[PDB]
Amino acid sequence: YQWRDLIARRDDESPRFVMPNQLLAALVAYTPTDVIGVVSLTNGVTEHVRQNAKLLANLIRDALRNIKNTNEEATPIPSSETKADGILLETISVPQIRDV
Amino acid sequence: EKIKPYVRSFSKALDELKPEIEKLTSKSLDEQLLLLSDERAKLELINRYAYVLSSLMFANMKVLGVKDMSPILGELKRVKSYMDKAKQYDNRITKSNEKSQAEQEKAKNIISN
Amino acid sequence: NPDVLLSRVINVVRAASSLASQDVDFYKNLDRGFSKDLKSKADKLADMANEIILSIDWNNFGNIMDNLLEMSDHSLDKLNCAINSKTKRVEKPQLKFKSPIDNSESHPFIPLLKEKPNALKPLSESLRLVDDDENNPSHYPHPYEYEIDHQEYSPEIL
Repeated sequence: YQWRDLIARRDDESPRFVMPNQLLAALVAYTPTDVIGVVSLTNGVTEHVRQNAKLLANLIRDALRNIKNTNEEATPIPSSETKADGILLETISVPQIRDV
Repeated sequence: EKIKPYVRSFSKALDELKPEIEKLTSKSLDEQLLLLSDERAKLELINRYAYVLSSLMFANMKVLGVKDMSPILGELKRVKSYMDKAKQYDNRITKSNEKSQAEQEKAKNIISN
Repeated sequence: NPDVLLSRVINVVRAASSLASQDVDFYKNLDRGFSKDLKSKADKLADMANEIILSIDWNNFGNIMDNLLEMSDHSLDKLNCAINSKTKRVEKPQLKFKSPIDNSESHPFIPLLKEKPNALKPLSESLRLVDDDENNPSHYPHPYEYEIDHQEYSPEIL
């Protein structure tokens, strides 16, 4: 989206002329890692993304690395909650409990 | 002790060039190209970018001492090629402008007489 | 500027060239350390090339040069096409115009108005800069705002 806006404001063209939303969807769904998968998608390919297809292939590779980093982190986060509940019991005095 | 001044000179130049590359490279080229409306200005910035990279690659290869230099040199002529093409176009435009002006002077002279 | 910087680049190049003139294989036997001072200098040079590649975003350099010289070729073809014009061929109006198109939007739209007929307020007073509100960002004030608010409608439409 940012790139296409960048080119559209460069060559003074419409964002859909640089790249239609349907073709962009093919880049998000299929994710071509090479310059071969970028050029040949759906029905046809416009002129703007054809010349910068190498960049798009590079961009997909650039895009891919970030997604991988997030996944490993997530499992750790869930476990702590029972422990968080533990701290309150610790904080409360054992002594009072016999009193009440 | 003969080699040391050469190394020192090179090292100093790199420090000298380093800030300039940082100052030149601060803005993404697409950003710079969007900024200037003129086609003629645009062609200039691009040729410049091609010139610096080719030259820096050239200097790099020399530092390495790699055996064959035909390829790097090939890129530099290509740059010299396009830069010339830029310059040649400007000269033709200037000549046309001069000719139109020349007539005005003749017209002024006739009126005076 | 460009020239000065270009001259500086040229000065770097001559120094780079002189080193090549010297031959050091003889030296390889003598010292490990000499290479490190040089290798670091070489790595600094490579760093700049990498930065250039990032901006564009040996093999990387080659692909980028092809991209740069593709862009350059198009510009001159466009210039020549325009001057020679001065199967169906597409016609585009925008390129022709004397003030070329500016999509940068660096500054808030500046009215193109240079005269103001039927004015109640001076064009002067009309073209002015107002400091931004914390609540609202500053914008140029429509030049006939006053006229629209305070000019009287012809009796006839009413």
